[PDB]
Amino acid sequence: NSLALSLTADQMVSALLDAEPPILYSEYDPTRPFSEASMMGLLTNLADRELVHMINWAKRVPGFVDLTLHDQVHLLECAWLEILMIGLVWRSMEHPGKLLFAPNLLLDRNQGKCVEGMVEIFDMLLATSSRFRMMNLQGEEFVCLKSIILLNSGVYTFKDHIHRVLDKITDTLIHLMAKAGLTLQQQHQRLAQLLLILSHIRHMSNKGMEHLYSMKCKNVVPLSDLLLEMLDAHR
Amino acid sequence: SLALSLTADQMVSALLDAEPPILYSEYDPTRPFSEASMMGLLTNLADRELVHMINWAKRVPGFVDLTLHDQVHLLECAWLEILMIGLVWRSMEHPGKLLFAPNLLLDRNQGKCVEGMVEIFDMLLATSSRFRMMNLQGEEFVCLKSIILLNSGVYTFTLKSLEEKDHIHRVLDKITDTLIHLMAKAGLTLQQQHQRLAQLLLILSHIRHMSNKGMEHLYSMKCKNVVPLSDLLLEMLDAHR
Amino acid sequence: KILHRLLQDSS
Amino acid sequence: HKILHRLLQD
Ligand SMILES: Oc1ccc(C(=C2CCCCCC2)c2ccc(O)cc2)cc1
Ligand SMILES: Oc1ccc(C(=C2CCCCCC2)c2ccc(O)cc2)cc1
Repeated sequence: NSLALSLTADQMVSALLDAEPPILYSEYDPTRPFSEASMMGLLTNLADRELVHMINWAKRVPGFVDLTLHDQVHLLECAWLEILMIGLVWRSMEHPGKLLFAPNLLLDRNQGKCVEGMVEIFDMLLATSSRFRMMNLQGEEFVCLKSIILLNSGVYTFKDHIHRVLDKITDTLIHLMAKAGLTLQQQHQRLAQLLLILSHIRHMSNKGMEHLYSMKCKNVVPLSDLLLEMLDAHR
Repeated sequence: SLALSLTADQMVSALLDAEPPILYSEYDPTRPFSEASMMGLLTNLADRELVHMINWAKRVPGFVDLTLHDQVHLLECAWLEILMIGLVWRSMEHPGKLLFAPNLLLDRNQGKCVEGMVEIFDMLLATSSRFRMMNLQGEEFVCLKSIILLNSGVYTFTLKSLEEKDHIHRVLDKITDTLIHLMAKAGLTLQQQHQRLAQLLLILSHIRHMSNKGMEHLYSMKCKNVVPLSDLLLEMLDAHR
Repeated sequence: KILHRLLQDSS
Repeated sequence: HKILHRLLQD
C-alpha cells in the first residue's frame, strides 16, 4: 500500500511542485547560427543532463517509488521524450514562436530547418505552447500533466495501483480548477482539453523518436549511453 | 451552426445513428495464414472501411461546418486511430482475440505471421482488455471516436483559419458535456464522472501511440513491395511521412 | 486526391 | 544491465 492515495489534493500539488527538476542551461558558446551537427549536439547534451534530473524527479512523484523497479524502468523508457517535450513546451509559453530549450538557447522555426525533418516537429511543439498559453495553463496544472504522462504512457504496454494514482491526480486537477473559480461545467471541460493535448504530446514524441533514430543511423552526432538505452527501448 | 444547439441526448442519437457497419472479410478458414495473405486481407478490409468512415465523418456534428481542406487534414491524421478504436471496440467481448471482422478473429499467434505486427497486436489487446475492464458503453465509444476525428489533427494546422480551429474546440467541449451527461445517468458521482472522463481520454494517448506505430508498419510493408496497398490507403499513408 | 472526391461527393 | 537501473536505485 502506497502513500500517494492518502495525500490531500493540496499535499499532492506541494509534493509535485517541490519535486520539479531545475531549468538547465546549454553550453555557453555564442553561435546563433547552427549546422545540423551543431544544433543536435547541443540538444543531445542538454537532454542527457535533463534525463538525470527527470529520473530523480520521477522518484519524488507520489506513488512512483512504490512501483517495481522494472515498472519504474518501463514507464520512464516510454514517456521520457514526452516528459522532455511537455517541459520544453511549458518553458516556451511566454516565448511565442520560440522554443526555450534553455534560458541561453531559444530556437525558432528557421533554426529547426537546419536539421531535416525537425522543422515539422518544431511547428507541433510551438503549436502546443501556443495552446498552453491560450488556456492559461497554471504551473500546478503542468506538474499534474507531467506526472500523468509518466504513469499513463506505459501503463498498457505491460497496473491497478497506477490507475489509483492516476485517479488521484484527476481529483487533484479538479481541485485546482474549483479553486480558481471555474464552474462544474468549466471543470470537466478544461480537464478534457488538457488531457486531449496529451495525445498530441504522444504524437510529437513518436515523431521525435523516429527523428533521433534517424540521427543515430547517420552516426554523426554521438549519443550518450543513457540516451541510447532510452532510445533502444522503442525499437 | 447545427452542432452547437444539439442536446446531449440528441448528440448521442446523432453519433449512434451515424455508426458505420461492421464489414466482413474475405478470409477463408481452409487457407492457412501467411504474411502476404494476412496483410492483404486487412488491407482490403481497411480500404473498404475507409469509404464508410469518410461518410461517417460527414455525419459527425460540426464536421460539415469545416473547410473541405480541413476535413481532408483531420481524416488524414486520424484515419488509423478511428480504425483501431473501432477494432478495439468490436473485440471487447473476445479476450485475447482481435475481431477485425465477424469472420476474422485473430490472436497473438496470427499477429506473428507479419514481422513486427505482434507488438501492435499486444497494444490493441491491452486496449480492449482496458475497455472491457472499464465496462465501456457504446454511447461513450461513439463519443470517443468523434473526439479523435476532431482532436487528432486540430493542432497540426489565414488568421481567420484559426476561427474554424476555435469552432472545433466548441464541438470538442460539446462532446465532453455529452460524456459527463452519460456518466451522470449511470449513477456515477461527480468524482466518479471526472475520473472516468479522465480514464477514457487517457486511452486516446495509447490509441495515438498505436496509430503512430501502425503507421510506420504500413510504410515498411509498402517499401517491402510484398503487399500492394490500395490507392486510397497510399494517399492516407503518404500524408504521415 | 481520392479523399478529396469522396468527401466532395454529394450525389 | 541498464544504466537506468542504477540511476533509479541511487
Ligand atoms: O528539453 C528537451 C526536450 C526535447 C529535446 C529533443 C527533441 C528531439 C525531437 C525533435 C525536436 C526537438 C526536441 C532532443 C534532442 C536531442 C536528443 O538527443 C534527445 C532529445 C531536447 C530537450
Ligand atoms: O479495423 C481495422 C483497424 C486497423 C487495421 C490495420 C492494422 C494495422 C496496424 C497493425 C496492427 C493491425 C491493424 C490495417 C492493416 C492493413 C492496412 O493496409 C491498413 C490498416 C485494419 C482494420
